Amino acid sequence: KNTTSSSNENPILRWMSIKMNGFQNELNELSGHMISKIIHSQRLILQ
Amino acid sequence: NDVKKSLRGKELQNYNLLQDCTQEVRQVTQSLFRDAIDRIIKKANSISTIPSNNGVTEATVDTMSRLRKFSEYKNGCLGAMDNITRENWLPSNYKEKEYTLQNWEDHNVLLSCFISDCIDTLAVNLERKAQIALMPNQEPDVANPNSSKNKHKQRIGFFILMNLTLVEQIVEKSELNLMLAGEGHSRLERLKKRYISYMVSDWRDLTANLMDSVFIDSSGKKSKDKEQIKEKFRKFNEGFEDLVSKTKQYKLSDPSLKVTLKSEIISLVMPMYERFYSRYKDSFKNPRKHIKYTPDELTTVLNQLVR
Amino acid sequence: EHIEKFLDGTYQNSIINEKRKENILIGDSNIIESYQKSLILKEEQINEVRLKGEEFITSVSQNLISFFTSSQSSLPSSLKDSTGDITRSNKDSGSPL
Repeated sequence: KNTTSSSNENPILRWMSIKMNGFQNELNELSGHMISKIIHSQRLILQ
Repeated sequence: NDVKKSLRGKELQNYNLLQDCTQEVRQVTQSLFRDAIDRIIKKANSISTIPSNNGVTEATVDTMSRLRKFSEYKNGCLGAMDNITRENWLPSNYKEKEYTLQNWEDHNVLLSCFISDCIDTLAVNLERKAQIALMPNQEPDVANPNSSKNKHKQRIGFFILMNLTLVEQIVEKSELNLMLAGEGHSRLERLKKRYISYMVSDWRDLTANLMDSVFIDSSGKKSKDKEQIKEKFRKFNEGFEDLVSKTKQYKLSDPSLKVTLKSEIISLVMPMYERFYSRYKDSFKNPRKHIKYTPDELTTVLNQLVR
Repeated sequence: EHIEKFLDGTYQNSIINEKRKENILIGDSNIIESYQKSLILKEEQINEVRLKGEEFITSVSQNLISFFTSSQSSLPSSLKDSTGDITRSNKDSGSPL
């Protein structure tokens, strides 16, 4: 139309871009703590 | 108003006829106010079903924007409140328990009196329509949180309190806002607390037969009848998660209603489980396998029952 | 919670917002292409499909902490799910992690 949308995809880019923030943030956080934990595994097993 | 006030201490002789055709324009107020109440009756009873997502019939929108058409004739409303009864807008076979109303002094009395009585008429007619439309074979019994009849006190409660959500969210910025001071706020509060208590009803069943389940086995010993342990505590968990389950059907709109129903039902439940949990938490090495919640975690459940 | 609470989640009360007429004034001329109806033709299933995106991504996320790392250093186990070497005994490690 566009609209793009009908709130609910513009305002569910409040979902979609922010579900992309839950996803990109999820990879961010798991990336962080996983990276530092494995860093504390070469610390914790090797070192 | 301008002419009967105009300048006095003088001969004024059509003033009687001013009071007579002005007595007919207070039959235009009077007829417009019995028209207001009967307007609520017929214009409300127009609809027959609670809505799809159970919202608000826009006959109520008509009723409140109808009231803001009663708003900005304000000073003519003030003089228009002259010398006329509460029963000059009443279908006389009513009861006053229908009306959250608890003087005869000025027109500011009949201001909040009259308009808040009109929203009481909105309450009784909407309430009646729900009482019909859910149990279509029964007598509509009204204003009754202690009803032994309704099965939809939560549902009717959220319906009606969305209607009042509308009503105070037009008295939000109205002149009625600045008109109906003092009592009429508290009239609206009692109006709320009815349907609030409808949404506390089966929680009062849970607490009711919980502490009754304390009462009937308050006779003998410690619970070697461990069917009483898992009776009170299991069935308490059963009805508790039933109530949390049917709490999920409704999602509130006033934040102060969230605070209201929240702290109401917290204050309903908690001390029972405090003295009762803490009374009977001495029965196993794992009460866990019989008794589930703390008051801490149950409190937390209630505090995220209200997202 | 809110995003599920807009699908059926009224989203008609939002239509009731301007369908208070914004009175005053008198109209009541609400001709919004109402609204965001919406989504019942599979875009609701696109929404729940995205939610499967989320809980799925958490499922593979913490499911990466199922291997310990399979017993041992597969430590950089960032990707991906395989290799069920089932030497369950012993410590070093069922741990994960």
